[PDB]
Amino acid sequence: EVKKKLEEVWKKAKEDAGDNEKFLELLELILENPEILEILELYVFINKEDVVEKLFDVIKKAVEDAGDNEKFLELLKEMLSNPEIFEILLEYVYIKKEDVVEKLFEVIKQAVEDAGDNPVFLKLLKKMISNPEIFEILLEYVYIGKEEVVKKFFEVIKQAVEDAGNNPIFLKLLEKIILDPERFKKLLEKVEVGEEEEVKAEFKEIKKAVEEAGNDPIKLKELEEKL
Amino acid sequence: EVKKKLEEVWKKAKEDAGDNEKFLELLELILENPEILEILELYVFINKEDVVEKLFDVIKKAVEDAGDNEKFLELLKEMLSNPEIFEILLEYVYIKKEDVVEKLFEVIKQAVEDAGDNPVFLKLLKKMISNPEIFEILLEYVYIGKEEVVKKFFEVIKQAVEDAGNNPIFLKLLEKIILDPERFKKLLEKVEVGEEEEVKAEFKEIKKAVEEAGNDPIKLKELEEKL
Amino acid sequence: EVKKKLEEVWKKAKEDAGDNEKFLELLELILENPEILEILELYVFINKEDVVEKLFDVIKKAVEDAGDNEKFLELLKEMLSNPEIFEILLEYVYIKKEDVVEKLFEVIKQAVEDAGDNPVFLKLLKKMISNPEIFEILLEYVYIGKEEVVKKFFEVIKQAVEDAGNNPIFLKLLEKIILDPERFKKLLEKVEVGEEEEVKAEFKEIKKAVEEAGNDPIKLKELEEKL
Repeated sequence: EVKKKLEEVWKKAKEDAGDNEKFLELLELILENPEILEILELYVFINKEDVVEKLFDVIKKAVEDAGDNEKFLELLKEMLSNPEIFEILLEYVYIKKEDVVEKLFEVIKQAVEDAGDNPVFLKLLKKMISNPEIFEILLEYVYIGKEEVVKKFFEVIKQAVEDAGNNPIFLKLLEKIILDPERFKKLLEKVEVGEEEEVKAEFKEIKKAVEEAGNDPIKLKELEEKL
Repeated sequence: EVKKKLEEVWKKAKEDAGDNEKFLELLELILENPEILEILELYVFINKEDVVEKLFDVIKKAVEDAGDNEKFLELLKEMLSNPEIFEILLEYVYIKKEDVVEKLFEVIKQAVEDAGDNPVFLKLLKKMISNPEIFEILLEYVYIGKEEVVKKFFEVIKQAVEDAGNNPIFLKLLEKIILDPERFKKLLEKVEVGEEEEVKAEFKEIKKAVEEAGNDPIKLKELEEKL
Repeated sequence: EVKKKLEEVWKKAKEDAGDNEKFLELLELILENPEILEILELYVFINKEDVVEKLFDVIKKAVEDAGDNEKFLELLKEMLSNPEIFEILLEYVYIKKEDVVEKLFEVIKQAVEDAGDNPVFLKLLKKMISNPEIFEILLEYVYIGKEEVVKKFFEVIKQAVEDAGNNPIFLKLLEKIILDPERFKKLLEKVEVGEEEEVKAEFKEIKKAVEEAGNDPIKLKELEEKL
């Protein structure tokens, strides 16, 4: 029965959307992934199916909204390929929060449109929206309504990447600071209270420390220890 | 020399078992996996070979006992593909505990026969028998002789999956509770003392809490924090 | 622009080194790996390129020095395939420490030449030089000048593998002791002070404990707990 339920859901949304080539090529990535296909098969035996049918429509209305934004489509492929990110979306549809997901799906599109050929910020964007704890935190900040603070933190990160002097040492350190979910929420907390410039005041502090030690790999190891 | 020793072990057990197609198709999965083939090559230079020869016979007598139980053969492929599970088996043969492995190999077959088209319990079964710490705990409970408590815990989990109301939130929470090896042994400890119904009394407590909060993703985050 | 910068760097070093087949077949492994190719693309947008150009010359002068040492070329493939090891090398070139990398690249070649058909020590060598924390510690010990203590620890490990009696239990325990970066530096600290024989005195202590418990999987679990 589970094989018939899924292939019906496949042929249904496939036939209903033929003009959307970006959703057709993305739906097959979902089927070819045995880990996330295993989630769909467990969700039809659990008598959801509509939860899977609603998640397809959210991403179908997502690839249609962005349209020919290729730097956002590859994000969705990285997100929908992650079995935990794909499953926390299915759990944000059984809870009936398809709107909270759609909002977050668009604030990252705005960060991509604002990126403007900044592949270092794109890698940081992929790296945090693929972390289950960070991705849940971003959804939990949008359901409350504090959606612009996510845009505000995304901008402070985008500007901190530019305020690096092309120094790969500080960019790697900036990665290890924001990816840690404990420090990620602390920086979101300071942006939500108004310290959007004081959080940046510490990024310059760390960048100055990187340039102070500089070409000494031992002097830099202590800086990574000082966190 | 190591290449000749292995291909001799290959052609030996291959020729001695031709009527067993399930062991022939499974032996090639072992050879095609470079990680676990690297374990076999280190075990012939270490002058075991018989340890590898005895492990093949255990799984050969395992695919023969289950026979055409396809829901158990895919388990063995998931277990024998894991390089740490495959290696902790080779270490339970040098210790001369090929019997303790055979018992555990059959209690999971009984959980599969008792499953009866319950793919959610099959995913939980794969998820815990692939954890090295959990797999060692299951072997260590059988060597003592307490083998039915493993069957007893497997049944309480199988029934807790059914006692979910098709709620994907509680099934994901039930997964994160039993996969943690520290909580896994605590639930095995309470089943070994007789509290087979009191452990279930807490599963209803958590399921009631899931339905209490329900469609609120913030109210559910605290429930996952209350562990 | 980033696509043109890289293919220029590719065709440059490719044309300048045609007699070195080992560097040509290794350079294509770097390009075929999307994770580490993503690092190179972020390093040309960051206006390095020379950092990538210098890293290629370090490994080109590495495959040329070792020559037809196949047991060292497969090491470099395992190291250069790791996206974090490959990136911590790019950060040891922007710091202008291409010499500290070249030294460590040769002390592992000496451990391979001294290995002499000891595949258990080769697996331990791959396992620790692929750990980012351990690999950074090995670089940080060479930049100071304490390079022979790395050779000294590599020899004590190579001899501890032989002093195992072909016991797979103690070899797995010896693996879990040295791979832990906290214990890895403690053993390097005791070798740097002169206790090259006292660290070995504890390896016999653990091996004697393995043979004492022996064929009891419960008595051995406590030994792994006693760390």
